[PDB]
Amino acid sequence: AKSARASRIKENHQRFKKNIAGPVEAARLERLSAKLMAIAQASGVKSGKSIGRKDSSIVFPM
Amino acid sequence: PQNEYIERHRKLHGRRLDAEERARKKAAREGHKNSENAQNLRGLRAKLYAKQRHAQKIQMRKAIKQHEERNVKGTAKALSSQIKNKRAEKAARISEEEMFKVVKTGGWKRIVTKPTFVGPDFTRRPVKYERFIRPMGLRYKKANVTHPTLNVTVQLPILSVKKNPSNPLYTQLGVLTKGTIIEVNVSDLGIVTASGKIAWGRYAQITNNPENDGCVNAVLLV
Amino acid sequence: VRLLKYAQSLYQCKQLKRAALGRMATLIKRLKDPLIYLDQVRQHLARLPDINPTTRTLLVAGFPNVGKSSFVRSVTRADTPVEPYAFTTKSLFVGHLDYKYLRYQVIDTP
Amino acid sequence: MRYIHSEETIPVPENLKVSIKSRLVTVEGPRGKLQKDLSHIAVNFSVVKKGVIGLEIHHGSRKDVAALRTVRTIINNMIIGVTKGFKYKMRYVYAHFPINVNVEKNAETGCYEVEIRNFIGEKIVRKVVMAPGVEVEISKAQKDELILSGNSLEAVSQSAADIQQICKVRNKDIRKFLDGIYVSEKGNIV
Amino acid sequence: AGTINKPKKPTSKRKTTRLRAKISKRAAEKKRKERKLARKNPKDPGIPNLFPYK
Amino acid sequence: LGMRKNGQVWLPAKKAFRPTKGLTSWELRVKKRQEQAAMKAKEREMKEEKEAERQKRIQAIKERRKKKEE
Amino acid sequence: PKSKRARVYHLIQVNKKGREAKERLFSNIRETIPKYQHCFVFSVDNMRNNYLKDVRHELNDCRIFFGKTKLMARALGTTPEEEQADGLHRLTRYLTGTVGLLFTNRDPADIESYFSNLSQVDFARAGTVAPRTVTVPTGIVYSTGGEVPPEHDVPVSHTLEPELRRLGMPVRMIKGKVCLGDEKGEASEGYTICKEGEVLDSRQTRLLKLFSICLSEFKVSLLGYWNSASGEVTELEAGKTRPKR
RNA sequence: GGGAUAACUGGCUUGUGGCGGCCAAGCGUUCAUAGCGACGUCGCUUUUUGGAUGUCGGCUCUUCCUAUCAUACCG
RNA sequence: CGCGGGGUUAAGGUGCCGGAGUGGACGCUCAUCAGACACCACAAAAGGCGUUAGUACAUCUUGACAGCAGGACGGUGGCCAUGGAAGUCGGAAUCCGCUAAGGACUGUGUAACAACUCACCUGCCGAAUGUACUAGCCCUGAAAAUGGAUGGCGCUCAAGCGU
Repeated sequence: AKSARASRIKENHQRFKKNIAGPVEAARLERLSAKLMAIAQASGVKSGKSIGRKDSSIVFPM
Repeated sequence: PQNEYIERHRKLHGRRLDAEERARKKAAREGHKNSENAQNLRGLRAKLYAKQRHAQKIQMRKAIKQHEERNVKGTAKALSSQIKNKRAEKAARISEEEMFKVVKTGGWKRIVTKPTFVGPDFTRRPVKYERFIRPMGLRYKKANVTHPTLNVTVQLPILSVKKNPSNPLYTQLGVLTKGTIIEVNVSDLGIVTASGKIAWGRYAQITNNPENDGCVNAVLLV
Repeated sequence: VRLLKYAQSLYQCKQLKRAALGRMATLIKRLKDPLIYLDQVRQHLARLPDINPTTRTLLVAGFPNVGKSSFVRSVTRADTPVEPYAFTTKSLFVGHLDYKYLRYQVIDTP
Repeated sequence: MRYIHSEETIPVPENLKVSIKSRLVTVEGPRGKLQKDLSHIAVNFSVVKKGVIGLEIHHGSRKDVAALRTVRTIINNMIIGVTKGFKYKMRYVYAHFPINVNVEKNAETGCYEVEIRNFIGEKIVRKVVMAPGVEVEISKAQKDELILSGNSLEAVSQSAADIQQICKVRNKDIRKFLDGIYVSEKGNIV
Repeated sequence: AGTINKPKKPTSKRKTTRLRAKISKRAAEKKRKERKLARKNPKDPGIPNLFPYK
Repeated sequence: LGMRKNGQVWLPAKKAFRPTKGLTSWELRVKKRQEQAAMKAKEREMKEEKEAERQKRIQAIKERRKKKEE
Repeated sequence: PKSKRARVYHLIQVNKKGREAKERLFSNIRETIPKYQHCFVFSVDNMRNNYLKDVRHELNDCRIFFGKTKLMARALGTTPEEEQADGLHRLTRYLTGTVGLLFTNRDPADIESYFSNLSQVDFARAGTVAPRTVTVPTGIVYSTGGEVPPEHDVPVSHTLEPELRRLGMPVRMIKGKVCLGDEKGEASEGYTICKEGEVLDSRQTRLLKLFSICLSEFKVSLLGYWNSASGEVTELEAGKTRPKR
């Protein structure tokens, strides 16, 4: 019997992944993301748009 | 498939479309394949390949010189067959070990580890040599005698053992070591002596190491 | 086996085994030609037609070039060279037919 | 022996544009552009006359001059590819099961895909992705024949070998089973 | 061979003093044996052709 | 244009591999031809004369040995 | 060192001829110079030379020579200082290429007339120009490829099938019959080996040779002739047209 | 009874016999003949009709080698 | 060979561990576990289409080797044999004409043919080759069973080898 890691079995599994389970999982995740979105919608420094500082074993002590 | 169907099929359809080309390419790649095999193989396989290639080179050079000389230029079997056929036509027309065991029952034992010759089937040895056991298989009845003249080698029966230079004790027992002269029946050879007379028994020098190689080989003394 | 059983040293066993294997090697070396002959007979006996002498059989015989091969190709589905030279078929050829639900074997002879 | 100097010459036709910046030989012709990096060998390029490129080695070995010869040949093949281009006429044969071949332009990645079906009756469909830059067509002049046309000799030859290798028979007598797809003709477009 | 991915047992190049001593003694014995055989007992090539002034 | 053994036709006409090219002149090469031939000839008469003298000496030695034996 | 061709020894009787053969050629030409009177010089540029044997058998009387042009020319004597007879230097400067010599004892006009009348059909050599668009039909390929009518034409051999396929014909051997397309016919289109005006290459020439199609004309072009008594060479037609050195 | 060795192997082990002749590049006492001398071939074993095993074991488990029974891959 | 200070050496070393040269000159070698300094068995007239030096012979514009275009004949389907065997399943002989050369033939192939191809020979091109050996460096020249060794790291115009 061919091993579970055989090249032929891997190629057939990849073909199955790209041709059969692909669209099914795509539509599944599409409706899932749709329901996710349904539930979800259901001065620079002074405003915080500019990223600033909050609040060393890489460099030798100086 | 009744008869030579592959050639019938080749006659009706032919071979592959690629067969000639790839056969030529393999024949061309043969040299690189041989070089890689010589430079990469290892472990008894390079040894076999090297011996085979050395042999093949030997016959190749022999063929080259044979063709060169021919282009530039513009009885042992019989004797052996005669002896064997004479033998065939003529045909067509307790042990010492168990004895010594019984004696023991009724390192005291020494067994000789070298080949010997007895002759007569049963002999009760004098007590001086009684306890020198010689095993069953190690004896040899006949010896391969090579005749220096006439270049013929024949198997002939062993008559007796005369002198073993290694040890007089081995001589008396009959031990067959290297270079040991024995008496051999040469009636089959049919050599003619003086007065137009034939000889039956002659000296032969055992010239191999029978313990190393069980087959016992001698050169006849003529 | 007896010689090795009474062997007394490693070199003893060395040379005894070497000598024995040499004897078998030389024996096959002399057996070189029978192997070739038997290989050839094996190949043909494999590529030999298999008939049933007991079963219903129809043999086609005669002089060469009369048309035996043409007749056998016409009557059964067996490929026989129909090339027009004297000894076209060098071996027996075999086909089969059905005749009201009954098997017959046709043989073409050279 | 450490030869002091050796040179080879490559003539170029009147209708090409050859450029070697560091070692990236880029040749421009009517059909397109072929670029190959030759950075793995030590060669000196020059233009020895109006239309011949001289490739040289100084203080090199016999292996180096051998490299000069082979790189000369590769450059000449690029010139031939951009002037005339290469064609490989491929033939397929069958005994009882007709082989079906379909070539399609996969628009994404812009590449040909060749699918082979009914090869000795196996239900598997052998799909081979095609080399970039070379074109495949089903020949109408002859039957059971394909044409592989391209600029890059290496690409077209590798693709033809890929087809001839994917269509390979397993565990069957090659003397009896003669099916397969085989190279027939190798030439130039012109 | 798959020696590249799965190397085998290494062959040590660290010679042992016992092996070195044995080799030395046996080679000395070889020299003595050569001398013994030699004592037991039982053509100029010429100027090269390529010489410019032969 | 002829045909080449392999299916390749695009392969250009290649010259012989010659790293040692253009080092000597042919005419000079021919003078060397003649000088080499003459040197070989001279070797031949020298060797022939030496071998003949050695053979004559060997024959004289053999005759002396025969006379001594007689 | 290493990495060299494995030289294939030739296990065959025939050997190199060599220096002995060349000196034999000098001796033959030099000794055959005196007997004859008209030494013609001729050219056979790009024709197969099978029929030189037939013209030998025809002009049994004369003596013909053909080897290395250089070898024969210097055997004659290129330089006038080393020359067998006056005008033979002129004959040597005529001798350039695919050139043969013809010692004759008879009328030069009759020689010219016979060699003008000489003409044989032949299979084309490489480099010539093809006069016809000869092709093979899409049906069964026969012995000559359809030149003779197919009804009276035997089919070509399955033994020659692999050679035709190697030399380019998209031919297939089906049911033991070799055919370009389908065994019945049609299906395919056809194979034109050469076209009108096309320069025939080695491949096409081998194709015509296999299909027994002749498209070249074996004829010998007499460059000139040298008379022994006068000691001069008179060029005719081919003599002035063919370049010489 | 005296004497002697304290004991064995440790780049050891494997797949291709021995004896004699022929041939044999080279080397050799001075040279292929004082002589040594591989691969092959010839003669003997070896040809005309198709049981050996003494004390032992028996089971399980771990690990490792491949000189691979099977699985995979190809010539 | 008493205890100390200073100086200079031997064996051995100067990539780091290690104090001292990534010192200088000429070359060789790329090892799918190279080699590493004072030593050999495996081992052989051993296999190597690895590389360099060298020796002795042979061809060479009278055109050397390789290549391409060709020729590759006639007696003659040579003699014996036999379903049939024409150079090419088998035994022997193996000659002559033409020759520029062509063998009573080197393989492929046919039921036999045919045909291809080989030897050899001419045309195109133009300058060194090509046969056998010797010497160096490198591969193999035989290997099992806990994970380890030029001392280690590591080193490739060396940190290997010769002076």
